[PDB]
Amino acid sequence: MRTHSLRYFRLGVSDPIHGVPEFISVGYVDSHPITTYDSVTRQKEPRAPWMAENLAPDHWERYTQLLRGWQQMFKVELKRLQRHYNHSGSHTYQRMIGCELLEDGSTTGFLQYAYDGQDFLIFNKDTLSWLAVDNVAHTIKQAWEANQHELLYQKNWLEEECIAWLKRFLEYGKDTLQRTEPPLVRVNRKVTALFCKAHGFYPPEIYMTWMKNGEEIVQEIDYGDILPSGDGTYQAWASIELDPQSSNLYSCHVEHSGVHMVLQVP
Amino acid sequence: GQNIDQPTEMTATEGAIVQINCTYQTSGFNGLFWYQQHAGEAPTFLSYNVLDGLEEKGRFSSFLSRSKGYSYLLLKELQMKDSASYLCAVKDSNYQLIWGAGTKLIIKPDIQNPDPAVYQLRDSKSSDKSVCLFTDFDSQTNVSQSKDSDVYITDKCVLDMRSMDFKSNSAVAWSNKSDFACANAFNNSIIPEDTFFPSP
Amino acid sequence: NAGVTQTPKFQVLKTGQSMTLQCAQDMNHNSMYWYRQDPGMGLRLIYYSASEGTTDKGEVPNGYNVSRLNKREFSLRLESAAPSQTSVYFCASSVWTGEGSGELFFGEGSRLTVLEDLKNVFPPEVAVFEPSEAEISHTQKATLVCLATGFYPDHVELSWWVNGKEVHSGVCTDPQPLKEQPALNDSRYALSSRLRVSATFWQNPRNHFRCQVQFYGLSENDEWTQDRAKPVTQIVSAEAWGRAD
Amino acid sequence: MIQRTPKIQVYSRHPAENGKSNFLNCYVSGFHPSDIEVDLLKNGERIEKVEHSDLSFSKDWSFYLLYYTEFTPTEKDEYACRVNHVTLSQPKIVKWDR
Ligand code: NA
Repeated sequence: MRTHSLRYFRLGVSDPIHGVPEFISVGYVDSHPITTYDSVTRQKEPRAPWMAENLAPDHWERYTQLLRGWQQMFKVELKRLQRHYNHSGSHTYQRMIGCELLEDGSTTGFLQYAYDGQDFLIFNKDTLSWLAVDNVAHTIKQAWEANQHELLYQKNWLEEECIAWLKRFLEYGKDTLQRTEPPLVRVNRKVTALFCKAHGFYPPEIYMTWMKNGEEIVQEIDYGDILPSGDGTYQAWASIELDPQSSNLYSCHVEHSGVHMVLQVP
Repeated sequence: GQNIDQPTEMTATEGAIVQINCTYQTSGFNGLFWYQQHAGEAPTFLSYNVLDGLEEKGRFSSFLSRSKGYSYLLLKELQMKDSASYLCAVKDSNYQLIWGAGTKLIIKPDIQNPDPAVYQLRDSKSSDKSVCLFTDFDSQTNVSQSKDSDVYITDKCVLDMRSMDFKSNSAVAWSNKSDFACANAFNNSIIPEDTFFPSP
Repeated sequence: NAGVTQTPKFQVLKTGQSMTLQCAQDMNHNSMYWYRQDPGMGLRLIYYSASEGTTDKGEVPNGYNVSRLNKREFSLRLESAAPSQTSVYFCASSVWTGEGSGELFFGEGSRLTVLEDLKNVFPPEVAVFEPSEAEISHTQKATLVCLATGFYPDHVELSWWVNGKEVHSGVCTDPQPLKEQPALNDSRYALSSRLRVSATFWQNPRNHFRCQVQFYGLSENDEWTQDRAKPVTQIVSAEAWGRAD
Repeated sequence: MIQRTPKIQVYSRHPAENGKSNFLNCYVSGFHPSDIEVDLLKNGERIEKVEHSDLSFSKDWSFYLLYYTEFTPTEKDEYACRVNHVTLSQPKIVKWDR
């Protein structure tokens, strides 16, 4: 199949405004949220129907208990960081863990943390070590690496457990995750630029580009973002500016899910 | 569904090497623990393995093969104090511990100078029991339970006289029957040929 | 400090009686567990508490309830004791749960026996037997034997005291008690222990030996209706003096 | 502390055609921290029945959201998205341009 990824996020806020949760945890398969938990509901809930239909209530009961424990642990870790940064006010602590099963069968795994939305600690499961960005992170790094068993544990989880969960979730939601809706592609003009617009496609992974007389023009092209249309499909665009003094053969190229497409502007 | 298996009991000799096996079938794997539990006491943590290979820690080493679903706890240079139950436990995909029933490790002491004998202890004025002591035999000797309902025979027990650096096996038999005699108390056991029976 | 502290160490219960097992940990741990250990099977989780302020059922929650009173304490409640709840109960704690490689720290354990009727609870009869003169002359050592017999349930602690101080060197006590009638299901128990000393130590006439058995039985609130004495928690002992003879 | 200002993009679910029912989207992404207020506007007035996705997380630690409402585009009606954030001294309005 195509490349797929599973990743879990945590967010902790030290002094949140009234109502806003102190802790939020969301999991994703590719772009799809699958799980959610926060300090307000204190329940772990599915965020995809195919997760709700395939995981029995004892699963959500168990992970509700785990997330309540991890919520308290995250609060303690954020308290430690902010005191050691000597920081006042509200600050954020984030975590991301997960893995990719690539098309060719190889795998990747990652685990990292952020403070105030910037890299803080990054795990290297091949050297079994943490990369620290400053001296507050360095202190944490020393503590986490003194426990060699915890490093081995995370390496095993990234390389074995994460990949096995992902394969399981891929089967559950295969009607969603493994489908293909090809893009509808058009070109129009909007001093003057050609816009190549695609929409109605899934998966969101798409490559659009312009070529001039057969050569690519990377430095001259404006790339739009891949945006959700709201119905489970996506849209994207790419524009290029027209030479008013000399004609050229411009063509839009779109690659999506193994099919290549060319729109030559006449 | 989820299953862990280890032998019920193992017997080895003092100073030898023993390898305690643990196989597991689980949905997911987040590590394997070994715990030691002395009789009547709490389990205490021994080792943890989550990747493949062999970890050393004093006289104990623990091995793990994730593909075979197999671990062993290796005890070298066995001492009497290693007599305990050894519990293996596996953390599954939801971080829940599945526990083995445990392996009871029995250690036979190395008796330097066997002197097997059956002694009659002195009567107590406060008891109608006659008491016999089978003692100082080599560790290969087994003590059978009594086959007479009014005769009671305990299993063998290893005592250590620390000051004299001396170990000995012993078993006790008693009864209040009139025809009870230490010459015949351990008749249902296979006892050494040279067992000393002092005169009545 | 102390680690994991659970109480009581032993308890006899009548069917239908209530009981609370206490457990405290002073290691600043977040996760606490209640296990039961039964012969021939692995530890089974009853209830657990991943962190302060949350609890959930384990593998065998029926007949039990728990309360995570605070970060330190996690109590186990038997509201209506049943014979199947006769077991050894262990409380444990860990720093976190789901933090991968963290191990469990166990308490000393609580031995529970639930009986339909208390009329088969008996304290031990305890007697000491002095060394054989044949042993002394043949080995230059002297083995005393202590016999605690006829007790039920198996809630006993045996110790030797030489000249007023408890001793451990030269002592072997049966690791498991003997069923006096192995067929009967509620058979009374027997337990033996030896203390071996040098002949010279035994032949000192001012050396005093005592075997003592702490029995955990009934308490003030347990109703007693039998003709014999109420089998309360008590210490039963027997003594012997050295023989210069 | 590096605070990151929202990127705001307003667009229709389908290529818009006057008189044909559609969905107006406001996708707000790349901001940090996570507190944010978003409104859809019709001729300057706030639209009452407006939906939005749950707060979402990007691997560069920023956040994103999709606000949307059903609508029928006409020649006369101008649509906009108005966003406020800690990085914005005053709300930023972005007009729907088709
Ligand atoms: Na219950």
